[PDB]
Amino acid sequence: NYTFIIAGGGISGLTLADRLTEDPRVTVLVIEAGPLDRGEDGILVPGAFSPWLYFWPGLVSTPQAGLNNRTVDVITAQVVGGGSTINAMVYLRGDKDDYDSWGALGNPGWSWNSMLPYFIKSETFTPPSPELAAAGNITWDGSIRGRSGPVNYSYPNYFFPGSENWWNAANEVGLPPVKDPMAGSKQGVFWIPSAIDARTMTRSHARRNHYDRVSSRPNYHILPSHLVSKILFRGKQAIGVSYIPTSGGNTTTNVYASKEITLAAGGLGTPKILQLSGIGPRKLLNELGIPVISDLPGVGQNLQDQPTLTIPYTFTNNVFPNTDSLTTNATYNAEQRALYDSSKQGAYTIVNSLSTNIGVMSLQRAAPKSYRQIIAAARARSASLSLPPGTDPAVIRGYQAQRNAILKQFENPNVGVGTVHWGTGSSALVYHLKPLSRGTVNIRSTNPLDAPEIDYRTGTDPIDAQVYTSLFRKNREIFNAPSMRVLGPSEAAPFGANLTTDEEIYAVMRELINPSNAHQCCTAAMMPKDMGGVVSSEQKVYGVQGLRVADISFWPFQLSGSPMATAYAGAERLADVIKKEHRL
Ligand SMILES: Cc1cc2c(cc1C)N(C[C@H](O)[C@H](O)[C@H](O)COP(=O)(O)OP(=O)(O)OC[C@H]1O[C@@H](n3cnc4c(N)ncnc43)[C@H](O)[C@@H]1O)c1[nH]c(=O)[nH]c(=O)c1N2
Ligand SMILES: CCn1/c(=N/N=c2\sc3cc(S(=O)(=O)O)ccc3n2CC)sc2cc(S(=O)(=O)O)ccc21
Ligand SMILES: *[C@@H]1O[C@H](CO)[C@@H](O[C@@H]2O[C@H](CO)[C@@H](O)[C@H](O)[C@H]2NC(C)=O)[C@H](O)[C@H]1NC(C)=O
Ligand SMILES: *[C@@H]1O[C@H](CO)[C@@H](O)[C@H](O)[C@H]1NC(C)=O
Ligand SMILES: *[C@@H]1O[C@H](CO)[C@@H](O)[C@H](O)[C@H]1NC(C)=O
Ligand SMILES: *[C@@H]1O[C@H](CO)[C@@H](O)[C@H](O)[C@H]1NC(C)=O
Ligand SMILES: *[C@@H]1O[C@H](CO)[C@@H](O)[C@H](O)[C@H]1NC(C)=O
Ligand SMILES: *[C@@H]1O[C@H](CO)[C@@H](O)[C@H](O)[C@H]1NC(C)=O
Ligand SMILES: [Cl-]
Ligand SMILES: [Mg+2]
Ligand SMILES: [Mg+2]
Repeated sequence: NYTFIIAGGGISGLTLADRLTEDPRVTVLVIEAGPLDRGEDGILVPGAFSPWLYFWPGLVSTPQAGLNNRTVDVITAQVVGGGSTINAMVYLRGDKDDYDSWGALGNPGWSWNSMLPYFIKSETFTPPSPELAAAGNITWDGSIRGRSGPVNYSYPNYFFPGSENWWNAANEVGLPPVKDPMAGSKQGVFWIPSAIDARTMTRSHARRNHYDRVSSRPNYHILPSHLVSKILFRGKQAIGVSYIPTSGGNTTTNVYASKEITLAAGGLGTPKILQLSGIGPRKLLNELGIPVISDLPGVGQNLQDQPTLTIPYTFTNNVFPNTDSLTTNATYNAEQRALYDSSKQGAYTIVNSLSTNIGVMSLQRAAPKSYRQIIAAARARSASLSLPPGTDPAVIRGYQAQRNAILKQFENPNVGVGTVHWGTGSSALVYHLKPLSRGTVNIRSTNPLDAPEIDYRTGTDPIDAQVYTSLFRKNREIFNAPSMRVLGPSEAAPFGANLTTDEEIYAVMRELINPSNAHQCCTAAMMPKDMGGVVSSEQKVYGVQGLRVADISFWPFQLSGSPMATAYAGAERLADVIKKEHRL
């Protein structure tokens, strides 16, 4: 018997387990599908980045109707630490109105103001050296970055010279320097905060900062390489879980909690635990013979990610060195690795293929001459057209509320809808942060070893292509600006300066967009039950007691930014919520 059982030892689950076990009278068992990492260089060393070491095996999408019926491999972590163990270490908060919007969907206690203290509590910022801050244009607001919390973050101690050309080009096309992208707005260019521990220039993943740091505690239990296969109930009270070996041996074990079960199994894991447990849409559960404990049509609905596009380039005059020097110049690569091994300096402090700066933009910043035409098209179109006919009416109502919030964001000069990056080598990246499209993740069987059906539904809402085409065009402005023209860039096939119309551009984007950056969210959404929600503002699953969702399944919709910083802070927040109820 334990006080709490947590299903999934990723960012959210380890953060919560750490905080709960600060009380020696509280025992927690974290059951995690994947193993402990081995401190491999591909995990700890940014320049050695090997995220494939711990991908969840055997996940594939359905044919994507919005992307020429392409099927894609599905990327998500299977390891203690979850996504933090294998992600690109990009550490960014959302914008103020993300959290304010979640509140306004009917979630008391949710706002930028209520999240800020948890962002600060989550982390310790280590400032860069003064010379690098000056040379690099690295700025921050120390008043809103944490100084005492467990997640270490800082910056690489080096930048590739081409990053200077790109910064100045971005400024030339209306992306100015941002004082601090952690301050609730990020309109322009800034250094990428990185979840690195500057004492060793190694990854600060949740395994380290929310397990190893406190692993002397006897009340903090971990069971790697096991799957939570089912929640156990006494009436409507969640009292325990069943678990099985991840490797598929015909063993099943029950373990019980005295206070609560917490799901932390991620956007693609949490809904499957709920549905196998009889918490989910009665149509699906009836088809599979699963007895209904709580009829929640929102479970597995509302899937979101943040699509990506890689644009290939050739250069007549690129500057040396650059990220591609690591792969095409054995001498350079060896010298940089030796430099890192000796004094922890140089290119190996940057995640492999990343540069050091990035840019974020609102819809009006991307599309100053046409954003009102995009907003009009989106306003004109019934929210129901984005979902299959016969979608549960409560789920449609919640989608319409999300959509109305996002259209306000499209009007807001201080909320981002897209990200631009250049690694300094042969490609650029353009990310779509705020899709209106919604996907699904549903079990196909009662067998807990079976992958769910994963349908991103990328590009099914036609507004998304209008936003994404605008982001593409802004990226093209950067590469055509004076400070980048000196390097002699040109788009390579299948892009090219000869694609000038929205139709010509998007035809290629439809063939190249990746549905996912492994940012899967929002499949157990925090909205009122009558809006298709799965959890309350206190993250309690509707219709049962003693059961919460901690992982980013609970988010209503995607942020202006990537999820990691908010995955940590939301778990810090929930730990205090749980402590308040049980007087811990
Ligand atoms: C390769 C890659 C790259 C990036 C990113 C991810 C990935 C995989 N992300 C996304 C970010 O890392 C991600 O959104 C968060 O880790 C989500 O945290 P959660 O706690 O929701 O899930 P998370 O995925 O962290 O943890 C879920 C855990 O549950 C486990 N699990 C699932 N089913 C289970 C079951 N039935 N029983 C037990 N355990 C189960 C999984 O094994 C996993 O460890 C990212 N974000 C960002 O901000 N910056 C970035 O640079 C990147 N880059
Ligand atoms: C560094 C760039 N980058 C990513 N690369 N992903 C990579 S790199 C990579 C190389 C190999 S290889 O070595 O076999 O070729 C295989 C798979 C890889 N993957 C797939 C996971 S994921 C990401 C997210 C964010 S965000 O979260 O901030 O948006 C920002 C930047 C990101
Ligand atoms: C990562 O953050 C932690 C927490 O703020 C740092 O740990 C503190 O470090 C100081 C100086 O070494 C110690 O005196 C404190 O006792 C530590 N506190 C805790 C709670 O651990 C660590 O220093 C950080 N890494 C860097 C590079 O600053
Ligand atoms: C995708 O497949 C459907 C069949 O389900 C077909 O009707 C449609 O034409 C296909 N789309 C493309 C672009 O090939
Ligand atoms: C920093 O900003 C200044 C002023 O715009 C510019 O001259 C310089 O090239 C920039 N350097 C980098 C590395 O971004
Ligand atoms: C698992 O074990 C039980 C009890 O021995 C048995 O009834 C069942 O056939 C086994 N299943 C598999 C997949 O081997
Ligand atoms: C390879 O890198 C080395 C070490 O920095 C440098 O001296 C050399 O000029 C590079 N070679 C090419 C062809 O860029
Ligand atoms: C357009 O440019 C691309 C990119 O270099 C090239 O592949 C193609 O030859 C050009 N297209 C036509 C129709 O001439
Ligand atoms: Cl292990
Ligand atoms: Mg210093
Ligand atoms: Mg050494």
